[PDB]
Amino acid sequence: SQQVDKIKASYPLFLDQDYKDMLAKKRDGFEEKYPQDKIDEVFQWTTTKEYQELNFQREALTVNPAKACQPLGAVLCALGFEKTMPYVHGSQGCVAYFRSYFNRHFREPVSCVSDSMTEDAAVFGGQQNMKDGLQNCKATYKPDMIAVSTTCMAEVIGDDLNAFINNSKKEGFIPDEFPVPFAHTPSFVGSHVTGWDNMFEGIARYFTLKSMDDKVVGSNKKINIVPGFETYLGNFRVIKRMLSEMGVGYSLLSDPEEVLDTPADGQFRMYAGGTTQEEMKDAPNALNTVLLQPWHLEKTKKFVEGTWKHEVPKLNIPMGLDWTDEFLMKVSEISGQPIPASLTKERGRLVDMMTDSHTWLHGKRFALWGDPDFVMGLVKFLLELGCEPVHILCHNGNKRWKKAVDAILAASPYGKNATVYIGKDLWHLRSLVFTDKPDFMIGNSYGKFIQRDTLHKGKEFEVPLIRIGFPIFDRHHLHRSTTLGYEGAMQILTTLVNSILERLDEETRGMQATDYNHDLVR
Amino acid sequence: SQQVDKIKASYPLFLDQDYKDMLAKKRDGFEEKYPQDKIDEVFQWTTTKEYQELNFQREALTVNPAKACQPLGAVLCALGFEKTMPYVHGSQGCVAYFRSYFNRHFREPVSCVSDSMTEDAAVFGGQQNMKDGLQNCKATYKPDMIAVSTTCMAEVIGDDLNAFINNSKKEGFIPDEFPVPFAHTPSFVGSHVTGWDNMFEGIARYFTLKSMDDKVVGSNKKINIVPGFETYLGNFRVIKRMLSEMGVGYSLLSDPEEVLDTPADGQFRMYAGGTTQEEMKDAPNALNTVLLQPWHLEKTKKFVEGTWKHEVPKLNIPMGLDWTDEFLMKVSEISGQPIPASLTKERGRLVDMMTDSHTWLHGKRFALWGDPDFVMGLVKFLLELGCEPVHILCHNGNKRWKKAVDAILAASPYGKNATVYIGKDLWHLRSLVFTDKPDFMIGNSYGKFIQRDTLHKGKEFEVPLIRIGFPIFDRHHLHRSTTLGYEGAMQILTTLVNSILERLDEETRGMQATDYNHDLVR
Amino acid sequence: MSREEVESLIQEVLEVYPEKARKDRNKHLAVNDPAVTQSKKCIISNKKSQPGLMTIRGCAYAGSKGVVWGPIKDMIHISHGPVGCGQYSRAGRRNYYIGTTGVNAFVTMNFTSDFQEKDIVFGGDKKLAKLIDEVETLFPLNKGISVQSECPIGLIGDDIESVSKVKGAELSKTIVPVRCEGFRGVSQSLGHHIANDAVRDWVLGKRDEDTTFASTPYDVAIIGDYNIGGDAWSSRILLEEMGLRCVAQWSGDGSISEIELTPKVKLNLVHCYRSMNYISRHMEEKYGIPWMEYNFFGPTKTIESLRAIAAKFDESIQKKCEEVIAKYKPEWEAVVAKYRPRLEGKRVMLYIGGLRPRHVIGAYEDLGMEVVGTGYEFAHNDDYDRTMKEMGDSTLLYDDVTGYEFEEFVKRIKPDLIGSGIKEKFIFQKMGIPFREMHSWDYSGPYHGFDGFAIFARDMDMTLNNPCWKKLQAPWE
Amino acid sequence: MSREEVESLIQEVLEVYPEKARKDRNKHLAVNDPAVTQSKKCIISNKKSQPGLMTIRGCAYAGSKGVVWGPIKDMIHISHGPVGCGQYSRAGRRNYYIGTTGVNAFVTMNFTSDFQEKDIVFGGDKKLAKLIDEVETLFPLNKGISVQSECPIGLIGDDIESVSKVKGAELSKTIVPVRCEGFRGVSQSLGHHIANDAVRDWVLGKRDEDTTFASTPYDVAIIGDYNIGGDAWSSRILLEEMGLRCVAQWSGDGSISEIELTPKVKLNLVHCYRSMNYISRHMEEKYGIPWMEYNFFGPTKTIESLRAIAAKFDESIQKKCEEVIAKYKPEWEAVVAKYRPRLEGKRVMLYIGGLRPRHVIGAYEDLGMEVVGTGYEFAHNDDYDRTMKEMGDSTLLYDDVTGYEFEEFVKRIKPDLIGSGIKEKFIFQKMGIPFREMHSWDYSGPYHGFDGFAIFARDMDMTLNNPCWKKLQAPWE
Ligand code: ICS
Ligand code: CLF
Ligand code: CLF
Ligand SMILES: [Fe+3]
Ligand SMILES: [Fe+3]
Repeated sequence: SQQVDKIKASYPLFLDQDYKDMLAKKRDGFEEKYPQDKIDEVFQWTTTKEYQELNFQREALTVNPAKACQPLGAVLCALGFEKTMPYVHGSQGCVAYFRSYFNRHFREPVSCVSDSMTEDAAVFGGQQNMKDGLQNCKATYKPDMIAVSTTCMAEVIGDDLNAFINNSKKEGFIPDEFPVPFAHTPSFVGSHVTGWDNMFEGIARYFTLKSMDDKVVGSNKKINIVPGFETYLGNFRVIKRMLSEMGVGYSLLSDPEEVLDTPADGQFRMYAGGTTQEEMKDAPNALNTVLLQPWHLEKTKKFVEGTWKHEVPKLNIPMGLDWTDEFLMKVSEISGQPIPASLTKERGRLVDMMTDSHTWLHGKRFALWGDPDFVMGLVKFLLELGCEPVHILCHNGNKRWKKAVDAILAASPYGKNATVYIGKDLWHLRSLVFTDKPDFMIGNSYGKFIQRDTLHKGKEFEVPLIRIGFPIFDRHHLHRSTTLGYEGAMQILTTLVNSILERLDEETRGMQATDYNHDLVR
Repeated sequence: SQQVDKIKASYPLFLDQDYKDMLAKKRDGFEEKYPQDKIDEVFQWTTTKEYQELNFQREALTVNPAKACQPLGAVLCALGFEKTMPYVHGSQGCVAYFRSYFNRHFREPVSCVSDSMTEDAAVFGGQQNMKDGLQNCKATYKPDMIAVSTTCMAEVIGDDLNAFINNSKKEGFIPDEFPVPFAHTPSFVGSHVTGWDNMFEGIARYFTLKSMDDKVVGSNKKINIVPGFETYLGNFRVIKRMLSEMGVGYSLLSDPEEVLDTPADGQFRMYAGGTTQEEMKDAPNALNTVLLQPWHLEKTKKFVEGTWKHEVPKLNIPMGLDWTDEFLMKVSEISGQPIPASLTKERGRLVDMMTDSHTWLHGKRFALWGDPDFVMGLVKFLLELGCEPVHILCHNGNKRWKKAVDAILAASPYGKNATVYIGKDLWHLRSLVFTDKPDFMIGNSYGKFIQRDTLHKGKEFEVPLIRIGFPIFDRHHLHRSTTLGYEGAMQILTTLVNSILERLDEETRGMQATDYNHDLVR
Repeated sequence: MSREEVESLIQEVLEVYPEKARKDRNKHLAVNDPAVTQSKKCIISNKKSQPGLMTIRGCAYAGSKGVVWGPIKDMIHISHGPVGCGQYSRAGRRNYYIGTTGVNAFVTMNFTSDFQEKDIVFGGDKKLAKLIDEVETLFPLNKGISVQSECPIGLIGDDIESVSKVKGAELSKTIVPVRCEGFRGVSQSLGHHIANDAVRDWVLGKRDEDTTFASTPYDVAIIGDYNIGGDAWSSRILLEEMGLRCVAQWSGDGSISEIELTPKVKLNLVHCYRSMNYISRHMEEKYGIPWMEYNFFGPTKTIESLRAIAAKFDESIQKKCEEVIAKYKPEWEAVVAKYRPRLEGKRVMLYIGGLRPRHVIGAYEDLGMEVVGTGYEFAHNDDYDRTMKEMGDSTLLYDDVTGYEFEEFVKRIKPDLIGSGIKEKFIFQKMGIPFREMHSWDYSGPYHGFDGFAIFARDMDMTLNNPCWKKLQAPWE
Repeated sequence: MSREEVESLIQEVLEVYPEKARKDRNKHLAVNDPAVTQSKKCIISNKKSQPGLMTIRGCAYAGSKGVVWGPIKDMIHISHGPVGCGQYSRAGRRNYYIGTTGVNAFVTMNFTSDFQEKDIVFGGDKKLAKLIDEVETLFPLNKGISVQSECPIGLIGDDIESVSKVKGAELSKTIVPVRCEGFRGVSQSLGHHIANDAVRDWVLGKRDEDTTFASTPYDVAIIGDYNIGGDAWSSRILLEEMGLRCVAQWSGDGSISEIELTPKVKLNLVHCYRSMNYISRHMEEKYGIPWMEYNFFGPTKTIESLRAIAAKFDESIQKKCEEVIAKYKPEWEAVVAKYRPRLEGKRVMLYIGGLRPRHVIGAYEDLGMEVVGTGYEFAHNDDYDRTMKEMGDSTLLYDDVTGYEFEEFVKRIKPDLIGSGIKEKFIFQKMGIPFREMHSWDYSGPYHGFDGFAIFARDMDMTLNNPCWKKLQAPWE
């Protein structure tokens, strides 16, 4: 039953007595459900250390992973170039899933095409698919560039992208001068950040490998900036702003922030902004190339150092205080530009915020997960604040990255209780938060279920989630935030301290029970 | 007892069994407390409509007001001028309270002095106090200007500020050319915003009234901006940024954002930034004067229109889409500068966010309180989002303001259920949230107690608080936010929708009870 | 109206395509004629997409794992292959259920074999057996395992059927291998077919020799309702108020025991014909259970469906049906009185997967709204036979529409509202057209039954009449 | 350190003042000598502030309403005058209590008469009577009303005593008029005196003729502890473990009935001598109740105070005292072992109100910390008599220090830590010096007793050794 003045959605309409009786009748009559005491016993068992020992013995089963596949990152990289269509050679279901994922994270249109390979191509290959798809895509959406990646379907049969695109150009399906860079992005290797690296290396090779004779290093007085896989528009914005404030010439390669932040004014813009082909062709003439996320740009680094002959600096991600300082001084040394007073004042203001909130931050325990560079920057910032990272998880990290993270942890007195896990999923993380309870979790939206599980054990066992990372599906417009530089450090610090204070406020709201500590001033 | 590995603060150490038994023994033995059933009965009675009828009959008793006194606003206005010392003629306890209030809100040093008037001056007057105080303040802190306001003590004894400052200058306590503007700020009249208006009018009069002969309107091709009482640094920043993006010459009068955001770099800066004396002397040469918060700048408007002969536009606070658009078009008309494409894109991006979040925003009910201009801007923005203001409270508002707010509400179909209250405090608001429950409250930190009360009635009766306004004491660095322009509208929209989504997440976290609606994608 | 204008618009839109693509797409766009009963002479459906044209269709894995098998709550469903597919489909579909997640329900969790290069080169059958052992160890209260294949499984030559048989014999558990690889078929439809075949072959006939279930003449099953936003629940209550007994519910909030008890009921009530016609026809042929379609969208269709169902039983059921209709009449009458004045005369354009483009017309007309264009991602020709009679004269019909076509048709027709999925929402929102999600209900619902009609009307009004649609043009432009 | 250097620093700081201000401030700064017993020969205290010099002192209203009367939970305290004073003092002080706010406790609530121009011109006694009627109507479970005066009340000819007498006779309720106007006195200490006089005249003698309260030889009262962060509670438990009975505590978590039962106890335990010496001396003179000071800051002071208290009673109390000390020894020994290595050798400067500058020294020395400078806002000369023997040789002593003086002293001395209030915290934080709030405990605590010592040590370590103090200089500067 519904009252027209106050209509109820699924919650809380299904909490009415008639719906509850219907559900109880259904369960008791036809579901053959386990007794509730058995379910409670099994849940309590899954919260124990013996279950954790069994859980970490897993070798073949993955439960709730924290990574995606390569062509998603390839699509994100392709979206960062001017009037460029991402084109995935393979099956259409992959493109549907990629577009849905990015639509839900960014709340914006995401453009990508497929050549729709089927079992016929599974026998004969997808050459005709590529010819027809390139012709149709160019005719219909009029891109200046088509960036080709692959699905696991096309990877397994071993489709030769170079030969297929060459045959497409030779037989007149697309003009010979039309740019079609390509990259093999096998989804059973690495993760989405690996796909971003592969696609960027393919585009850079396509535009620079054969025309390196007239390239002189430092001729255009610019610094190349490669961001890597990034899902915060504020990060692109802050990098560009900081470089402009120093008066430093720069070229951001794969810049998608315009195409992911188009205005609503009555028209649809399929393309907006992005790195131009002239910038990519002129990139070898820069003074140097800076890689913002170097732990998933190894192929790009190898290409830039070997071919462009750029002495790429050994820089960490500019997250937190020390690494932002190091990035700024390295950029100043490369370009010869002094660091302006505005950035000095911004750094001092961040330090002032740290001094203001150190009392509420000190000693707090965090579990956290995400991508390797983001994770290590977060760990560095948390150590700088006096916080205790305890469970550090990165599903797509490797052993060298783990060694570097351990070196970071050992240098700080606050890293003595920290453990780094590589190749572990979020069911492992659920076991960890149950057996060694932290104060908070930092991660993407998939952590919300873990919180639910903790709340099932008891209110004193709940581990609240702070949403920093990718993807965030249950909050609006968080993708506009910043995690890089002093501004990103300020945003992260504000979020952390205010999460702590809301938790304390919730825990002390009981009248005549705990509200003696419900302070007006905190 | 304390465990050295996990030490407990007041919460939750006082929840131990020994402390609980001690407290129970104390209450049962020596407090003569009412029976718990009597307390529960009285609380339930205070949540009823009969209690509300009794509560709104109050004529002489104020309970939990939502305003401060004039000299606080006078101090805030004085802080916005270059190397200016706020000087309150009166009692020193007032200055101690003002400084503590601003320290807790801004988490920054706040500089103010008093002449420390005592029982002796209660019969003789504070003439010697002013002479000695002006001399000591100038000698010790070396200001370029001393801005004098008053406490209720000196107002009641009828101290003549003009004569006392003139006698101080004549007898050599301070140089005749040293600027000492003054304002009478009786605390039993108006509120802190009235004090801001009075102090600004006093400073402007001091610097411009006697030298108007050589002033020609429009000579410097600038627009004067008067912000009024403002406690968000982002508001000053966004006004300056928007005016600079249009290429519009401007002069912001009383700008304290530099002195309230000093960096932590090893030195203490008593003064930082602010409006210069040259700007204030040249203000009559502007094209026009724009008042950002016109409902507490009536004296300033009268002075600027009568003396400077500036045709001050009739503009609302630039809050939300329509009023930001109107402010931008009025500035464009005054200065002759076209509105740039960057601001058009920012407006479109705000509209895009509104389109994305309208589903979760529609039909939501808000109680809200604050200062008049802030409150009407909030009401306008909430109406633009399809939300329902229901209880609109402004303790320091008047009848003309209420008529204007009612005219705003009548123009929108979402204003049907809204009521405007002037001269009512937060105990009235507590009665209102109990008897006609809204979804959320918007206000300063004093609302937190109301939430506690609602939680005492039952979880289904809790009204969560969203902290927008002044002062915010229980959260860190919220004073850095923005409420003006498209950027402020985006911040407010993000906060509102995410508050709604956290409430929904909390309400659907019960495993096998309500977590059927615990959606990953919202 | 204006059929000639619609055909001219079709020609103008098709003018941009290359010859092959234009010739193919010309067969998938049509101008409706309600008098036409054969769609094969009007429109062509269920064909492969043209490459590089930004289709909306998914794959057979989405049609099997995401649609049919995923809502089964007491089973663990394992994405066999690389990590991407199960991650993108995890909790993306709002099939509601009751259970303790991680203990006895596993709907929102992602189980996968997470293939690496070594698994591709040397196969993944041993990994599959080890993974099944680990699943049995860590999730004891599970009641059956399904193995949903991704593309490499079908491409490398893995024998999941042998592994399923051996491990099912070993553990005495039902293990269902589903060969729902992505490259088979042209859309999710073959996923529906393959999943139904797996249900028939591995689950449906488990209690053929079991006769301990007491049966009543009023036993029905709900087939093809996936409990989106609670939709199936909002239907089931009405059927229980009529006096029927709902034994199973396929497959939203569904348990494997309900599926196994389905062959014991007296009637099948099919909501989604497209995804469950296979299994309903099989049970009619094998067990003799009649099946009938029903539509619980809007008061008119709900009342007609309730009367049609009650006619299949005796007079007591018919009396209860009349009582239910009388009880619910004032509520939907109040909803209509409140919301029809705000929604009368508006024009709607729809593009959904395989059942909803035609099922929702009645609810829209119950609020005075006219549907001027509709289309299907993957539905067959019988779906268009059913659709053509429900739509108006000279309305637009599109099959597997491309993004460019959808955009141009909306630009020419200018509807007041569009109902489509996640990948067209923001496209049409930046155009200034109100948009409602017709797959997930925009995280609202349910929309079925009388209780769902109120939510439907409120959502239509709140999106169509929102002030933000009048603010897209800057006042200085 | 190096007395001649400290005197030179004092002269250099004073060089900037005008002759009158310099001559006045010269009497309020001193170099401590522990051998000196009388402070009148070295330092001058309890005098009016120099105008325009940024004093830290408050007013008598703060000393009466905010310190003494405000913590009383079952009373309603009414700020008579304009709106500002009660708003700035609302919930600014962390006097903890147990109660249902708005029903039977009113500590964090702000009751005021909210004077307007009309009230100033024509008085506010009628408004006061009407407001008392309204209070009685809307808050029935209140147990007494106090009326705290602000500056205009004393400035205009208002007579709150007559209103209080008439309304108390009419309603049979205790109404206490407090003439704590701001301009009286030089600081909050006259507020303490006035509030104590009001307590004596209007509350303390209610049950002089009542003898229904059963008394024991082990009856004590806690006087001058305001339960900051729970401090009084952390003290009370220890006294109950000794076997004593705490009949009242003034005034944190205090009730009016406890105040009226205070004249029935056997001993008064005075924590803050400065704010309660008046009432303790009055009860000694009138009821013959002895009073003694105690210090529960740090294990050493706590143990000495417990033994001194137990010596006032018979042998069973002393046996229980030894039992309590033995029980608590391992815990504070563990705290010392953990935190002393991180805090040994550090130098501390303090500027607090009337009691804490000398009380906290022992706890600091219990962790290996030396206090090199200390000072008072409003304390009297006997407080300095205690402080001078409490502190070390050649340390700095300051009374009613100005902001400029304190900044210059801190620049010259360079302490590792500073403990002061809200108005110096950020000044010294931007300077790069660790700062702890010594009024509110930086929203931490309690710090009294053994359980409070652990919190004290953890807070000292967490602020002194925080990494942010090593990051104030940019690497490029
Ligand atoms: S009452 Fe006094 S200023 Fe003795 S007015 Fe002040 S809660 Fe201080 S040094 Mo705030 S004489 Fe208490 C005090 Fe000491 S408010 Fe507290 S900390 S022990
Ligand atoms: S059509 Fe369908 S969704 Fe596509 S793969 Fe095939 S079953 Fe799956 Fe998962 S991992 Fe990524 S998304 Fe593909 S490319 Fe390899
Ligand atoms: S010394 Fe003390 S705090 Fe000062 S007034 Fe006097 S009692 Fe009060 Fe309240 S209202 Fe404002 S702050 Fe004053 S000026 Fe009139
Ligand atoms: Fe958007
Ligand atoms: Fe600060």
